[PDB]
Amino acid sequence: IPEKLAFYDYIGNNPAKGGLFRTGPMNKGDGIAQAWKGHAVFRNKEGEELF
Amino acid sequence: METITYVFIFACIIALFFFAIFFREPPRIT
Amino acid sequence: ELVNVVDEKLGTAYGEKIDLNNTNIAAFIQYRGLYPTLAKLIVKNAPYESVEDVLNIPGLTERQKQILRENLEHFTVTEVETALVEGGDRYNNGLYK
Amino acid sequence: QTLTYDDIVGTGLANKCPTLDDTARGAYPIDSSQTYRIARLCLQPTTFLVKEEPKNKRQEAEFVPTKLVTRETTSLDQIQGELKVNSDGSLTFVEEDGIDFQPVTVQMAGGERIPLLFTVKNLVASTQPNVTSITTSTDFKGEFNVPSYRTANFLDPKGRGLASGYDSAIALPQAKEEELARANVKRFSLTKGQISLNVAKVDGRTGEIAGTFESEQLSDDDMGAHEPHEVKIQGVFYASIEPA
Amino acid sequence: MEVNQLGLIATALFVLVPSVFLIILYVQTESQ
Amino acid sequence: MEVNQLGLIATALFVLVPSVFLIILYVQTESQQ
Amino acid sequence: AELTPEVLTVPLNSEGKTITLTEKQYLEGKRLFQYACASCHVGGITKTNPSLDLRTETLALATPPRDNIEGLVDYMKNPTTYDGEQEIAEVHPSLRSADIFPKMRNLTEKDLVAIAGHILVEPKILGDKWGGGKVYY
Amino acid sequence: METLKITVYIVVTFFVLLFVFGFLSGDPARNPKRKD
Amino acid sequence: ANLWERFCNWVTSTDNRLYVGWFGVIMIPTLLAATICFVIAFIAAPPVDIDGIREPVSGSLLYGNNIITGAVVPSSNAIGLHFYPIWEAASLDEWLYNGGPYQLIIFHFLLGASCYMGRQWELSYRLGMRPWICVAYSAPLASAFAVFLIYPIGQGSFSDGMPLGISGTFNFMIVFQAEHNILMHPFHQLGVAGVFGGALFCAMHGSLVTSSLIRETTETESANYGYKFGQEEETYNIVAAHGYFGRLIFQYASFNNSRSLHFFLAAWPVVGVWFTALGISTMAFNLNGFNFNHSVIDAKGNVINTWADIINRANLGMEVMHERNAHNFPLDLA
Ligand code: CLA
Ligand code: CLA
Ligand code: CLA
Ligand code: CLA
Ligand SMILES: C=Cc1c(C)c2cc3nc(c4c5[nH]c(cc6nc(cc1[nH]2)C(C)=C6CC)c(C)c5C(=O)[C@@H]4C(=O)OC)[C@@H](CCC(=O)OC/C=C(\C)CCC[C@H](C)CCC[C@H](C)CCCC(C)C)[C@@H]3C
Ligand SMILES: CC(C)=CCC/C(C)=C/CC/C(C)=C/CC/C(C)=C/CC/C(C)=C/CC/C(C)=C\CC/C(C)=C/CC/C(C)=C/CC/C(C)=C/CC1=CC(=O)C(C)=C(C)C1=O
Ligand SMILES: CCCCCCCCCCCCCCCC(=O)OC[C@H](CO[C@@H]1O[C@H](CS(=O)(=O)O)[C@@H](O)[C@H](O)[C@H]1O)OC(=O)CCCCCCCCCCCCCCC
Ligand code: HEC
Ligand SMILES: CC1=C(/C=C/C(C)=C/C=C/C(C)=C/C=C/C=C(C)/C=C/C=C(C)/C=C/C2=C(C)CCCC2(C)C)C(C)(C)CCC1
Ligand code: OEX
Ligand SMILES: [Cl-]
Ligand SMILES: [Cl-]
Repeated sequence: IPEKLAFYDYIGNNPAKGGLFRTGPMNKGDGIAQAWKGHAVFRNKEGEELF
Repeated sequence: METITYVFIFACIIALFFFAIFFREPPRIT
Repeated sequence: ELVNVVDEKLGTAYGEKIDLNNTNIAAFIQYRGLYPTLAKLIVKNAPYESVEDVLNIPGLTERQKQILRENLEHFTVTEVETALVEGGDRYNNGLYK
Repeated sequence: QTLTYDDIVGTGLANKCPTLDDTARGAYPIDSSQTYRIARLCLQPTTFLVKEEPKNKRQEAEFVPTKLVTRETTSLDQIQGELKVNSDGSLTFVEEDGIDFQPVTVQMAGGERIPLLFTVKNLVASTQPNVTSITTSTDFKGEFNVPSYRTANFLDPKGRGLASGYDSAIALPQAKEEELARANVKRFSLTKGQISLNVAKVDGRTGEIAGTFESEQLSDDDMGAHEPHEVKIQGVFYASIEPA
Repeated sequence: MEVNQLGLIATALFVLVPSVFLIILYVQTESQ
Repeated sequence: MEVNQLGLIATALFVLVPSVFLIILYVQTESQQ
Repeated sequence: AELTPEVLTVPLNSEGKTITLTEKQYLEGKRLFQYACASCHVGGITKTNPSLDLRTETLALATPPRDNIEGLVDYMKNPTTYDGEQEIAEVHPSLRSADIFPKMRNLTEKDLVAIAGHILVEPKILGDKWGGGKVYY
Repeated sequence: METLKITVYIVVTFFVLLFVFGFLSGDPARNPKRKD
Repeated sequence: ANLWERFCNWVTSTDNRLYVGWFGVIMIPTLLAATICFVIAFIAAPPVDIDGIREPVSGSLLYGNNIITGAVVPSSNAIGLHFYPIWEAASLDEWLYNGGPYQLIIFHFLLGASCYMGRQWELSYRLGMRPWICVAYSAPLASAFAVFLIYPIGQGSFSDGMPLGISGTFNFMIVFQAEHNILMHPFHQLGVAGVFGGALFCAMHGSLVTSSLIRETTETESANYGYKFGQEEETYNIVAAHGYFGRLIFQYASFNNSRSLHFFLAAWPVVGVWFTALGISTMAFNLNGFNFNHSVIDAKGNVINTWADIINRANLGMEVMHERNAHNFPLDLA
């Protein structure tokens, strides 16, 4: 999965998560993105995939 | 920010040159 | 983890004696008869294991081997320090008067 | 031809190695009972490439092109050394002496300047075994030393150095020395490089060869103060072999 | 460059305040 | 508090510049009569 | 302080004989040193090879030794390397090489001792300055 | 660069000819009094 | 009439707000080039290897400088005195590295400033004036040729010309003192007397004319409105200023001729400044300031230091530290 595609799938780049007097670039808030950590998968003790 | 401040003041002085020359009190001869 | 290697060297025998593997060639002026003829030979053949390997330099006259013997007590050898011998620094270390 | 200093001066040709004709594709025989030497070896770089720092995600770093900014000052020449014939028949060159280093600065996109000590100091380059003659398919591969770009006496702009200079940051008398150590403590690096020389023009009459070379070595790290870059250097070379 | 951050406000008012003083006095001369 | 440092230059200019404007026009109004 | 005969008494030979000098000869040998040598040896250094100076201690450890007048006067006729193994009159001025070092052509034997005694006296006066270089100016 | 060189040479030349020819155009007559 | 003449008349027109003239035809484009290159480099030029040792010096605001530390940096010592137009470089990047903006700036400026001088003559001729203002300006002009042209020539490199910067100027002064003992040079002593004395006589002439202003106003108005422009008469009693100053000292130390008084004010600083620029221009050829190091000694021969010997210790500290990585051999012969 190209990282560029996974970076779109992240609410931090959603333009409707800002605030009026939160100034500057998006990098001033959540930081400068560096790497994709991977796609996270949750399973309970039974082994069901969880979302 | 500091570079911007140095250049802005420099720019204002050049503007003042322009007005002081071309928009001076014109001297006249009583 | 980070040390000045030249400063460390002054706590070794380099700091007391002529280090045949490291010291600049001008230090051989300190003693009679070493400079310049044998200084060149010592340095040109420099890297030695023990100070006395210097008597085995090819060509020594018998007066040369005897001068060296007289001045073995003023020599030492330590590991070659890269910063001390590169740049031809053993021939000219930037120090004049 | 037999040009002269006054023919050449100021033209940029002093930084060029000699060349052999399109037609010098002969072969120089190696009389194994015999001894040899490179009477002059000349290396002239034509491109400098620096490996880029791939981000934490990485994927792969490539060697990017760079702009030379230090002018026609880059060539290695007058290099001498003996060409031995080994017992499996290979030829090994062992450098003695020569103008075997040039400092060079190239510039990456965005404006980062990268100094490097372009060198083959202490080169040791060998052929494949059982080479009875040198030909337009002969290769040497070799390794050399790259000493620190600045040597021990070099002082930094605040007067700090290895064999000389301040041993601290004197303009900040009561700062915490701890975060300043990598710049207070000068370190002298010595690393190895690698070089392949591909003979592609031979003139068996005169004993001259010519070909391409490509080397890889590290750039200056500024006596320990930052990390070096990988650098790849390509160019052409010229050699003269004489019976020793 | 780790410069002093009150430097901006100090330079700014150092310019602004006495310049406003002069402008105030020139314009009210011109209108009499 | 860990507050925005341009807040101060911002507030000062926000106040000063419109104010000086009003003053400049007032004082030259008085200089007429 | 003043210029005295105990000052002006320098080793004549290595047998420890000594000789005492005049005001006239020390000043005479200052003038000649200026004329003939100081272009390279100003203040006791050697500009063209700073590793060798004229400190009497350096002159002492020369082969042959040169911290006396006869040794010095000899060096000015037949100069050698510090260790004695090489004659260097082809590059160092000397009576032997007065055909290439003209300033030597007209130096009398009384002159070369004047210069030698100057050399041997001067560090009694100046101490560290003589042979020291700019650190002591 | 070649292009730049040629353009600077021409520019410099034009300005220098203006100067020479201007002072050759009876510059001594241009003055508020005697026109020689 | 014809085209060339309508233009010639526009060029030499005495009705242009700013006089152009034939000198002005060379002056304008060269100052414009120098000024534009200088403003862009001061702000944005990357670092410049001034001493030829691959040790670039940052001079521009965007690379960490302020108004006082910034400068346009002299071209590299590796260039020495070679011409280095942009077209001689393989790239603007090389040119910037090796210091080309400095050469571009100082030639266009020296040229444009020499024509400034001629322009001063030229407009005085169209106006019916006496012609020698330009002679006065030649004292600053000559001083500029000294630090930017003559001194590099004698020392073999524009790398040793004066930098275009506040701190860079100090750098140049200090290295000059160590290498030439300019303070001990009489021509620079003549230059200080030049400018101390100029400022003195400036404060004096003003103070004495302002002292002798004729009451023309009341205490609520600036005295300055007691003068109107082009008025036929004088606004101060020179007889009164002579009477005051002639008594401050004695009668004949005081000028009573207006013409003699002003020619004095022109001549003093001009000459002095001629001497100090002549002095920079002859130290360009290593004819240096007086040397009295170890000039006093006692009966035995000990050195009795004087103040000149203390100066030499200062000079020596500048000597050994300047261009700290640039010397491989024991003398600094240029
Ligand atoms: C359409 C205009 C426009 C737009 C959309 C942007 C957009 C942007 N600019 Mg840019 N900018 C603009 C004009 C614009 N700019 C102008 C004119 C300048 C010169 C002043 C600049 C100078 C500039 C700089 C110096 C920087 C930006 C930066 C930015 C980014 C973030 C800015 C931020 O946090 O806003 C914050 C916005 C607010 C807090 C909203 C302020 C609204 C006030 C409260 C309204 C005032 C109300 C009024 C007084 C009420 C009285 C009315 C009644 C009495 C009648 C964003 C991409 C920044 C960046 O990231 O750059 C890399 C940055 O550093 N801009
Ligand atoms: C009054 C106008 C004027 C003058 C006198 C100068 C003078 C100079 N400029 Mg500037 N320059 C100017 C305007 C001027 N400039 C303008 C308007 C620009 C912007 C376009 C520039 C842009 C510029 C750059 C970018 C550079 C210069 C440089 C120079 C220097 C050398 C120029 C050169 O090689 O001349 C050579 C000129 C001649 C040989 C002509 C001599 C006159 C004879 C009589 C004519 C000869 C015939 C001629 C060769 C025919 C031309 C075409 C032919 C080659 C095909 C010199 C100090 C260079 C510099 O500072 O290097 C350090 C440099 O890099 N100038
Ligand atoms: C204590 C006060 C003092 C005095 C008297 C002087 C005097 C002098 N200094 Mg000095 N100076 C001073 C403080 C002083 N300095 C200070 C504080 C500094 C900064 C640290 C300097 C820095 C400085 C520099 C860097 C240099 C001098 C130089 C000079 C000389 C020229 C001065 C000059 O032209 O001024 C302008 C004044 C006039 C034009 C008016 C004339 C004044 C003269 C001297 C009076 C003549 C005396 C008169 C014949 C006797 C009475 C006459 C009566 C019988 C009719 C002069 C000896 C220069 C020098 O050394 O030359 C040797 C030089 O190179 N000065
Ligand atoms: C009290 C101490 C003192 C004093 C009074 C002086 C006085 C002087 N020194 Mg000395 N100096 C001193 C101590 C002192 N110095 C010390 C301690 C040192 C050793 C560190 C030196 C080292 C030293 C050097 C190395 C030099 C001086 C020079 C000078 C002279 C500088 C003025 C000059 O050149 O004007 C002349 C006028 C000019 C230089 C101006 C040129 C104007 C051009 C033509 C126009 C520029 C226009 C501009 C770019 C655009 C403006 C447009 C604008 C309106 C928009 C002056 C006589 C300098 C000198 O003699 O220069 C020749 C010189 O080079 N001094
Ligand atoms: C450092 C001292 C000093 C400076 C800066 C200076 C400056 C000036 N004097 C002038 C005039 C004079 N000065 C005079 C006597 C003196 N002047 C003195 C000392 C100085 N005079 C002294 C001591 C005397 C007494 C002898 C006279 C008699 C005159 C005049 O007649 C003349 C004038 O007109 O007076 C009003 C003006 C020339 C204008 C010009 O050439 O425009 C041409 C160039 C222009 C307009 C733009 C140039 C822009 C360039 C390209 C900028 C970049 C390059 C610079 C060199 C960068 C320098 C950076 C620095 C930090 C070093 C200028 C304002
Ligand atoms: C205990 C006791 C003894 C008490 C008793 C006291 C007592 C009563 C005293 C007795 C008298 C007596 C003198 C006793 C002996 C003591 C004595 C000898 C005192 C020594 C004092 C002393 C050393 C003074 C030195 C003199 C000195 C300061 C320098 C003089 C040099 C001098 C002539 C300089 C000026 C040079 C000059 C002319 C500059 C011109 C400047 C300038 C351009 C001016 C501009 C200008 C000029 C004009 O001209 C007008 C017009 C206008 C417009 C104008 O712009
Ligand atoms: C034995 C050694 C060998 C000997 C060597 C001799 C060398 C001496 C050269 C003599 C020079 C001649 C005098 C100068 C010419 C002249 O007088 O000017 C013309 C006028 C005429 O005087 C005015 O004279 C007028 C009448 S007339 O014009 O003279 O006819 C009169 O009207 C007016 O009142 C009066 O003031 O002089 C002045 O106005 C008076 C002040 C004179 C100042 C000297 C001039 C130059 C000063 C520069 C100093 C530089 C200092 C540097 C500082 C750092
Ligand atoms: C430069 C051209 C010189 C001149 C002129 C003189 N000497 Fe010199 N001197 C010079 C060198 C390069 C050397 C080193 C020689 C070597 O061994 O390579 C010397 C050495 C001496 C010595 C030996 C001092 C020592 O430490 O052992 C002496 C005594 C000496 N020089 C004296 C001397 C005199 C008296 C001169 C004038 C007559 C003179 N030298 C001229 C370089 C030069
Ligand atoms: C025509 C005429 C005239 C006019 C003229 C003019 C007006 C001119 C102009 C001119 C000008 C207007 C010029 C300009 C020039 C400029 C220059 C020459 C510049 C340069 C620059 C540079 C080169 C830069 C670069 C850089 C830097 C420095 C840094 C960063 C980067 C960069 C790269 C950008 C007159 C009236 C006289 C009359 C006659 C006719
Ligand atoms: O560069 Mn500028 O400065 Ca006239 O000396 Mn040599 O060189 Mn460098 O040293 Mn010191
Ligand atoms: Cl320096
Ligand atoms: Cl050197």
